[PDB]
Amino acid sequence: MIQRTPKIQVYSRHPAENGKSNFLNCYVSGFHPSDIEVDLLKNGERIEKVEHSDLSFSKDWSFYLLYYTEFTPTEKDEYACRVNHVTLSQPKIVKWDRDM
Amino acid sequence: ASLNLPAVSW
Amino acid sequence: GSHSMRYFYTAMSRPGRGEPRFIAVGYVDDTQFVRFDSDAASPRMAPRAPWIEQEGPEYWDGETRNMKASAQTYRENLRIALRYYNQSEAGSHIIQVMYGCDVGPDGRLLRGHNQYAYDGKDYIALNEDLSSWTAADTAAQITQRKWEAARVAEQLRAYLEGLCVEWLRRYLENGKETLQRADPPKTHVTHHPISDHEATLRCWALGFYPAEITLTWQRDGEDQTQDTELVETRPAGDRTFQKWAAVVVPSGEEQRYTCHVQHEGLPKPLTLRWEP
Repeated sequence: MIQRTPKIQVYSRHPAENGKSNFLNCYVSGFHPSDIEVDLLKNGERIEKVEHSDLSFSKDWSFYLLYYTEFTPTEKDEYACRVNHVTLSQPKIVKWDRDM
Repeated sequence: ASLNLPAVSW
Repeated sequence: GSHSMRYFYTAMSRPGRGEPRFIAVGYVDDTQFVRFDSDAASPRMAPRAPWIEQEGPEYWDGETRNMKASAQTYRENLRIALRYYNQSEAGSHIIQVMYGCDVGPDGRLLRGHNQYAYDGKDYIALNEDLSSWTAADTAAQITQRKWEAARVAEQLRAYLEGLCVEWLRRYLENGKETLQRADPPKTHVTHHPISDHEATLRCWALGFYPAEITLTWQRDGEDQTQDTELVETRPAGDRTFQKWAAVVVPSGEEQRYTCHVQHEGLPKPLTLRWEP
């Protein structure tokens, strides 16, 4: 069957300011079929109770979802998104980079 | 409001 | 400006793990306003925007009944598609449906839409005339013949020209504070050296609604399409969207580059440069 691997972007809702509460977002898009596993990570560990948008799709039929959680960034803490999909042999980890 | 299309199958 | 309403259905089989999941979402422009999920503890059409909440119980009960009926129909369509493609009962498959209407500033119909996919590929589509079909393959031609015999296109046309436009107009009025407000992008350019020889210029657009936007880099007034990295427009989670465009430039040539931003919320396009 023809399958499509996810694009992944990790970013904040607002420009990051250390000590200021924000939302961390992992946007997955362009994938098919729709089953996908997405975790948000803080210092390598899974954040609990992450929420996500309702499944929808683009004009080319590929799916997209936004995973998000409230967070307060600091200098020390590292954040990332970890994604698995049938098209991926291993999970893909994308690090949060404030300038991206 | 959504489309109501009764008794239409592929 | 112009506006659209869309409903999107996804039906996903999962042999050995119960009946197929059916998820429906509705949008006006880039604002989701309803959802239904057959896997919810208590499936119902549920609000996802403030301005739909005022619809009464008859609305919500009618939408829920329609979604439950659609879920049953699409479970059957998944079984039919297996037959049409000579496929085994062991695999998981997906049907997707889209439909809706586009209206202009006057609220008049510009065009209607109704398309179907199987396993992420076009299956059948209603033509712009709202009266004939285009089938992608010999399986979909079987559906086409059935739908021609049953005059299904006439029912789609009646909805798309009638209730679809009338409900869209109502939603646009009830939600006018947000649906009829464009939020312009907040823009800036960043500069990051890559080496002694080159640097990245990144042009940012944040906080904009609706999602449609054009960000372009020019060098000496010429678009740099092939040398620009453009990320997909992405949701911020507060209704607004974000996008950036980047170019790698020779050190010392930064002022030859200009970023151009077009968005419905801007009375005139913006031109930006790196401000060191």
